[PDB]
Amino acid sequence: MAESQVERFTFQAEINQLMSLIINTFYSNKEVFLRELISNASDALDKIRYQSLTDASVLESKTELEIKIIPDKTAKTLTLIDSGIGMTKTDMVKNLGTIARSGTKNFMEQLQSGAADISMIGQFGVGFYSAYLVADTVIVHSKNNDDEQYVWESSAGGEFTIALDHTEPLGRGTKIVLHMKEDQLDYLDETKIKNLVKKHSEFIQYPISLLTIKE
Ligand SMILES: Nc1ncnc2c1ncn2[C@@H]1O[C@H](COP(=O)(O)OP(=O)(O)O)[C@@H](O)[C@H]1O
Ligand SMILES: [Mg+2]
Repeated sequence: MAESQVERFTFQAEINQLMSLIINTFYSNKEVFLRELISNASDALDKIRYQSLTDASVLESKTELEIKIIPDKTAKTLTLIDSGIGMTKTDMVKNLGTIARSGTKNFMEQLQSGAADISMIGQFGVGFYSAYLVADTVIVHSKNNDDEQYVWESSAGGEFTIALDHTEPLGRGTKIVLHMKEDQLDYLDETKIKNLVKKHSEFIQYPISLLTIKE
């Protein structure tokens, strides 16, 4: 018998509204989700890299600074792994849903007005939630040097959970798993995802490994 303590949290009200808007509205082009995933990974990698300039020991948990992308058609998942800074449990609580972001309301208003489209979500400090354009459930595993490995999970509906993660140790960094919506499984096609990764990684200064899994 396995035992696990799970803590349940409620999304900040405006973040809840945004997630509802992202999930319950048709958007023609949803490619932004991948740009946001890679962007976040690159930012996380920059953070640990600059920390290592002033403190070399911070890299001992995992020497390589890299991104891995794994489309898994059988599992119906897209996974992105980075060896960036990672998030502590409290980092996840704060950054992944409970704290208000000042861009949230203004983004929603601009979406409704036509002043902004969904592709601009990253400019408003809420890029993470673009994952729900293509995924029903998002799982975020993370390991920061300061904490144990934790896993954040949400299928929206106003709540998320966080628990200690006893799955494969990351060493350091973040593994985000998108459980893809049936109508968005095209994003797992080998050539399509290859192309999109190349397109959305032109300025990314870390190696990217694209691993196509077949069963
Ligand atoms: N791969 C990751 N590694 C570390 N932290 C992350 C990662 N992805 C997201 N985060 C955290 O979640 C926050 C929200 O990301 P996002 O909504 O894209 O806003 P922004 O990138 O503008 O900060 C980030 O600022 C970061 O603190
Ligand atoms: Mg971001």
